[PDB]
Amino acid sequence: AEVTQLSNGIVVATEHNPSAHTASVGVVFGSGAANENPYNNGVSNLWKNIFLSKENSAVAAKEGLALSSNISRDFQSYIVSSLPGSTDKSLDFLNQSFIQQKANLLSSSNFEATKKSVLKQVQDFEENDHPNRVLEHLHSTAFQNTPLSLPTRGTLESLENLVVADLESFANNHFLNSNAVVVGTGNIKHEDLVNSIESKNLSLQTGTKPVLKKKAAFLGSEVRLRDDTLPKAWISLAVEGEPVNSPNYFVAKLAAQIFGSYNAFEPASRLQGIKLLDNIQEYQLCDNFNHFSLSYKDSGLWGFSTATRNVTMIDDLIHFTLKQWNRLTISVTDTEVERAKSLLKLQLGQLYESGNPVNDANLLGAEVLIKGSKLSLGEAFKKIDAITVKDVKAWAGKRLWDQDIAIAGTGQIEGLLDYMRIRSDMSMMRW
Amino acid sequence: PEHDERKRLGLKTVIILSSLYLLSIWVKKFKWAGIKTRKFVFNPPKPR
Amino acid sequence: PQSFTSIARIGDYILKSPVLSKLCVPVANQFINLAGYKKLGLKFDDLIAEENPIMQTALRRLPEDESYARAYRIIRAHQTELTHHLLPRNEWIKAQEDVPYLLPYILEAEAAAKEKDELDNIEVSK
Amino acid sequence: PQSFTSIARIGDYILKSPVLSKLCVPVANQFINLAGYKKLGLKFDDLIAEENPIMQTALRRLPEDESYARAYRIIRAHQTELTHHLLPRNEWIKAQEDVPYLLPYILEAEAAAKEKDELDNIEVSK
Amino acid sequence: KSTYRTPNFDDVLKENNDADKGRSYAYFMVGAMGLLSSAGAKSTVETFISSMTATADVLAMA
Amino acid sequence: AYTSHLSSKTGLHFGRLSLRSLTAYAPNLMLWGGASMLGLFVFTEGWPKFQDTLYKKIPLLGPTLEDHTPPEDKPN
Amino acid sequence: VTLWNVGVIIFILTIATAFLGYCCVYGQMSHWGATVITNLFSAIPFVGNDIVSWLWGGFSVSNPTIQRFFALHYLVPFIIAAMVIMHLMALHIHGSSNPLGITGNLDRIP
Amino acid sequence: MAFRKSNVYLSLVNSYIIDSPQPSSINYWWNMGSLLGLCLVIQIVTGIFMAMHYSSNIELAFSSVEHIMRDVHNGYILRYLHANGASFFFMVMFMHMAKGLYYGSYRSPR
Amino acid sequence: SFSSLYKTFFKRNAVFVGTIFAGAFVFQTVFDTAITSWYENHNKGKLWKDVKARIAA
Ligand SMILES: CCCCCCCCCCCCCCCC(=O)OC[C@H](COP(=O)([O-])OCC[N+](C)(C)C)OC(=O)CCCCCCCCCCCCCCC
Ligand SMILES: CCCCCCCCCCCCCCCC(=O)OC[C@H](COP(=O)(O)OCCN)OC(=O)CCCCCCCCCCCCCCC
Ligand code: HEM
Ligand code: HEM
Repeated sequence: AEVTQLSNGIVVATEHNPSAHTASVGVVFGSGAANENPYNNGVSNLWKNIFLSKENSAVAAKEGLALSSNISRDFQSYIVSSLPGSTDKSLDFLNQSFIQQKANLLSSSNFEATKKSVLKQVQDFEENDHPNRVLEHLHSTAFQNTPLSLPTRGTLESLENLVVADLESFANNHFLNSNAVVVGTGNIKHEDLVNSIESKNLSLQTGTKPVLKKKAAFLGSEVRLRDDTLPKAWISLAVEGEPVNSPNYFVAKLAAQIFGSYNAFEPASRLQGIKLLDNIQEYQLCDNFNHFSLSYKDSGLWGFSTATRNVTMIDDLIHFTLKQWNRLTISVTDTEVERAKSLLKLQLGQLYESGNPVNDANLLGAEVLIKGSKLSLGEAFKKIDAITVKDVKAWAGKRLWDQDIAIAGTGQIEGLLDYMRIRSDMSMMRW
Repeated sequence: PEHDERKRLGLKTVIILSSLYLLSIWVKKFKWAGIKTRKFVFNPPKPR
Repeated sequence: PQSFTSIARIGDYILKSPVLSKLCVPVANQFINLAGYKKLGLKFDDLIAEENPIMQTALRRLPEDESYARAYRIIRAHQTELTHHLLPRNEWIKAQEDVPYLLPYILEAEAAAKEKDELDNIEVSK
Repeated sequence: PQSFTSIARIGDYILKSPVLSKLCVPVANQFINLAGYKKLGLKFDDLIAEENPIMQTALRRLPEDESYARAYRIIRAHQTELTHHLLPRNEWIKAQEDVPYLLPYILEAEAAAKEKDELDNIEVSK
Repeated sequence: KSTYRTPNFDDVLKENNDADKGRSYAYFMVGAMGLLSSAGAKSTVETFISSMTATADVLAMA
Repeated sequence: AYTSHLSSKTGLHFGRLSLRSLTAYAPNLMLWGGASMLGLFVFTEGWPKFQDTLYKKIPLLGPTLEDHTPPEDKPN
Repeated sequence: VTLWNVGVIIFILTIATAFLGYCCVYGQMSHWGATVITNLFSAIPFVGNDIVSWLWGGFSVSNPTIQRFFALHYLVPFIIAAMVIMHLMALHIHGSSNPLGITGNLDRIP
Repeated sequence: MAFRKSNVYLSLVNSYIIDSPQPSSINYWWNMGSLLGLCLVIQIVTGIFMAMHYSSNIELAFSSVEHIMRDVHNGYILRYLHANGASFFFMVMFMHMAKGLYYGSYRSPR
Repeated sequence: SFSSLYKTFFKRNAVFVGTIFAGAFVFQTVFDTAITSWYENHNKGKLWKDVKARIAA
C-alpha cells in the first residue's frame, strides 16, 4: 500500500490515502546537515529558507500551493502541499522553481534578506530555546570531530561568511538524482504521479554526491554551558544507540518506551507504569524527562533529556534514572515489556498515521532513501510483538551496561557531580 | 633472633607494596585522565 | 503495623453477626472505659501513630475544623498529663461523641496505597 | 589583615616622591615578574583573599562583565595548575593589562566601613 | 570561536575506541591492584590475630 | 476482535520484593555466595584446621603449604 | 528502630565489658566464672577449641588471659562512648517519645 | 533521595568522605591529613595488640617489652610498627603543619 | 575475542571479585613458596639444614 518505482533517474515513492484531502508532492534529498564540513555549515537551513522565502511563497500562493521544508541530520526535504485536483501545478512549480534555474531565488537581495532573517532566528534559537540546544550540544559532543557532529540550524560564526557561491556549490554537489526521492502522500494515485513526472522532463543532474571519509563513531564526552542566570538545569545524557537498518532498532525504541516520558504538573502523567516515578516523586526531583532513541544513517543516540527546577538534587535524579537503566540488563520484568510494546505501537501509529500529509512525506522519503522500500505498519507491529524480554536483556547488556555516555548541560548545574561518578554509576555491584 | 624471618617478610612486603604503588599510580592517572585534560572556552557574553 | 482494612474486616464480621456481637461488644466497652483515654479528653483516633505515610496523608486530608479540634484535644491531653491530674467530670469525652472521624480517610488512603502496590506487581497472562 | 587605604597611602607617598619612585619601582616590577602570577593567567586582583566582608561587598559591587572574566581567569588558573603546566607564551597576562579593576571598589568599601566604625564611637562635647 | 566546535583532543585520545578492549584493560589493572591488596589485607589481618595466639613459652610448657 | 476487559492478575510479593525479583536475581546471588565462600577461603588459609583438612587436599598446590622439617629440630 | 538497634548494640558491648572487668580482678568467682563462660564457648563443633585457646591465650585462664582481659576492659568502654554518640544522633533526628503515644510536635519545650 | 544521603550515619560519612567538595587544584601536600589519620589508626591498633601483652610494673616493663620482642608470635612486627610509626606520625605531622603555615591556612576563615 | 573475555570476566561484579579472590589464593601461595625458595637458595651453606647436613656427613 506504499508503492515505490525507480524511473530513469529519480525514485518515486507514494502512498494513496483516499480519505485525506490535501495531496502533497515534494522531493526529499538524502544529504542533510551531516554531509558538509563545519565551515559552510547552515547552508542546508539557508537553502530551506531560500525555498521558503517571500518571492517563492508568493509565487506558490498565487497558484494555490503551500510550501514546506524540513532539514534533518541526513535527509532534507522540500514539500509542496496542495489541493487534490491540483498536483500537476505542484509538480511543474517544483520543476520550474527548484529543479531547473534558480536565478530568481539566488540574487543578492532575496539572499541578503533571507540570510539576515536566518541570522536573527538562529541567534534567537541559541539564546531562548534551551532543551533543543542541549540536545544539539549532546549531538555535537557525542560524535565530535566527525561529520555527524554538526548543528542542524548552523552556528552563527560559520553563517556570516556564506554567499551564493556556497549555495550553488551545495546544489551542484548534493542536489542530485541518485540522491533524490520524490514522494507523494495524500490522495494522489501512483500512476498519474509518475505519468506527470515522465510527461514533463524532470531531472536535476546526473552525478553522485561525494562520499565521506570519516564514519560516525561515538566518543564518550562531556560538556557544560552553565549559565546560572537561567532558572532551570537542562541536562541530557545519552549512549550510542542502534542506527537505522540495524536489527536492534525496534528493541532500542521499545527500551526507550519502557521508561517513557513524564511531566510533573499534569495529573495523568504522574500515574504511569514507570518504577522511576516512585523515586523521583517524593522530593520532586525533576519537571520532565523524555527518553529518546534517535537513529541516523551511520550511528545514533539513546538517552534521556530532562529539566530540573530543584537544582540541588540533580545528582540524585541522575543516579536514580541510571539505576533504572541498569534494571534493563539485570532484572527487567515482562509486564514492563508488554506495557512498552502496546505504548510503542500506539506511538508509532500516532507518528505514521496523522492528519498532516507532509510529515508522512518526510518519513516516507527518509525511509525510502535509506532502506529502498517502505515497510508497512503491519510488519512493524509484527516485529514489535516478536520481542521477548531476553532480547531486551541482550541488547541492554550490549549497549547499556558500563558503556561510555556523553553529557550536555546548561543552567544551574553545579549540583551535577562531574563525570567519572556519572560514568561509573552506569554499572552497579549487583544490588 | 628475628633476623631471618624479618628480612624474609620484608622482601615479601616491599615487593607487594611497591607493585601496589605502581598499580595505584596507574589507577590514579586513569581516574584523573578526565580532569587533567578538560578544556575551557570563554566567549564574552552579550550585555543586557 | 496492622492495616486498618484488616481491623475493619475483622470488626465488621464480629459486629454484624448476632451471636458474637452480644458476647464481644460488652467486654469491648468495658475494656475501653477501663483503658482511660477518655479521662484525658481524647477520642481514640488521636491515639493512632502518625508516623506512617498512610496516617500522614489521612491527616492532611482531614477537614479544617476537625483538625483544629484534634490539635486542641492533643495539646490539652499533653497538659493534663503534665500536671499529673485528670480532666474534670465536665470535660470528659462521653461515649456517644467518641465517633470515628479519621477512619474513613484512613480506610480510603490505605485502599489507594494498597491498590498501587498490587497494580505495580501485576502480570499479564503468559 | 592590612586595610587597603594604608597600602594605598604608603604606595602613593612612594610613587609621587621623585627620589623613591625610580629606586623602588624597578625592584617592584622585578618582584612582580619574579612572583609568577601572570604566567598562570591572573591579574593581581584575583589573588586577593576574599573571606573579608570588605572583599565580599567589593566583589558584589563589581560590574557583571568583569565578574565573568574574573571567574574565567580563576578557573583557568585552577585548571592550568591542576595540569602542573603553565599557560603558553601567547596567553600570559601582559604588563599593560594588569590594571586594578577591583581596588576602587575595595577602597570605597573600606572607607564606608571605617566611617561606620568611626561614627559608632563618636564623642559629643562633655 | 563557536560553542559547537570542540578543541582538539587528538593527542590525548587513542586510535581504536573499542569498548571491550579499553574496558577490559582498565578493569584488569584495577583487578590486579585489588588482588595484591586482598592478599596484603589477608596477611596483615592474620598477622594481627596470630599475635593473639599462645606465646612460645606457653607452647613450651604445654 | 474486541477485548472488553484486562485479563491479568497480581504476582507473588511481600511489598519490597517479589518472585520476579528473586527469579532474575538468583543466579547472581548464587554467584555472590560462591564469591563470598571464596573470599573467606582465601581469608582463612593460615588457620591450621582448615589448612591440614582442606588446603592440602588441593591436587597440585598441596605440597607447597607443608614444609618438611625433621621432628628432632623443633622446640615444641 | 535505628535507635532501638543501636541501643541493643550498646547493651551487648556493656555486658561484654562488665564481664571483662569482673574477670580482671581475679578472685575465686572471677577466674572460675571466666573459665566456665569460655568452656561453654568451646561448644562450636569445628572451631571451638581453636577459638577458645585463641581467647585464653594459652590452655586455661592464666596470665595472658588476665592481661588480655584488662586491655579489653579498657578498650570496650571507648567503643561504648562512640556508640552512645550514635545513640544520641539517632535520637535527635526524630525526637523523644512521650508517655501517651500521641504526637509531640504540637506542644514542646526546650 | 539516595540512601547514602538519607540515613543519618551514612549522611555523615557521605558528607565527609564521599561527596565533600574539595577544591579542584590541590596537590599532594593535602593528602598528609589522610596519611595522619591512617597512621593514627595504625598506632592505636598495634598499641592495643601490644598492650594485650605489656605489663606495666617496674620489675616487668622492660622485661615485658623484650618478651614481646622474643616470644609472642609476630611481636617484633608489632613493636617495630609502633616505635617507627610514631616517628613517621610525627614527620607527616610536621609536613602537615608546615603545609598549613606555608599555604596560609591559618588565615581568616579557619 | 575481547568481547567474550569481557563478558565472562568483567560483565557482572560477582565473577569479577570471585576471580580476584581465587587469584589471591593461588597468588599468595605460589608467591610465598617462590620467595622463600629464592631466599633459602640465595643463602646456601648458611642455613641450619645445610649446617646440619655438613656436620652429619
Ligand atoms: C575494616 C577497616 C580496615 C580495612 C579498610 C580497608 C580499606 C577500606 C575498604 C576497601 C574495600 C574495597 C571494597 C570494594 C567493593 C567493590 O565494589 O569492589 C568492586 C571492585 C571493582 O569495582 P568497579 O571498579 O566499580 O567495577 C565494577 C564494574 N563492572 C566490572 C562490574 C563492570 O572489585 C575489587 O575491588 C576487587 C576486590 C578487592 C577486594 C578489596 C581489598 C581490600 C579488602 C578490605 C576489606 C575491609 C572491610 C572488612 C569489613 C569487615
Ligand atoms: C579486613 C578484615 C577485618 C576484620 C578482621 C576479623 C576477621 C578475621 C577472619 C578470620 C581471619 C583468619 C583466621 C585464621 C588466622 C589465624 O587464626 O592464625 C592461625 C592460628 C595459629 O597460628 P600459628 O601460631 O600456627 O602461626 C605461626 C605463624 N604466624 O590459629 C588460630 O589462631 C586458631 C583460632 C582462630 C582465630 C581466628 C578466629 C576468628 C576470630 C574472630 C574474627 C572475627 C570474625 C568476625 C566475623 C563476622
Ligand atoms: C550506655 C547506655 C545508654 C545511654 C547513655 C543512653 C542514652 C540515652 C539518652 C540520653 C536518651 C534520651 C533520654 C530518653 O529519651 O530517655 C536515650 C533514649 C533512648 N534509648 Fe538509650 N541509652 C543507653 C542505652 C540504651 C539501651 C540499652 C537501649 C535499649 C536497647 C536504649 C534505647 C533507648 C531508646 C528506645 C530511647 C528513646 C526513648 C524515647 O524517646 O522514648 N538505650 N538513650
Ligand atoms: C598517639 C599515638 C601514639 C603514639 C605516637 C605512640 C608512641 C609511642 C612510642 C614512641 C612508644 C615507645 C616505643 C619505644 O620503646 O621506642 C610507645 C610505647 C608504647 N605504646 Fe604507644 N603510641 C601511641 C598510641 C598508643 C596507644 C593508643 C596504645 C595503647 C593501646 C599504645 C601502647 C603502647 C605500649 C604498650 C607501649 C610500650 C612499649 C612498646 O611495646 O612499644 N600506644 N608509644
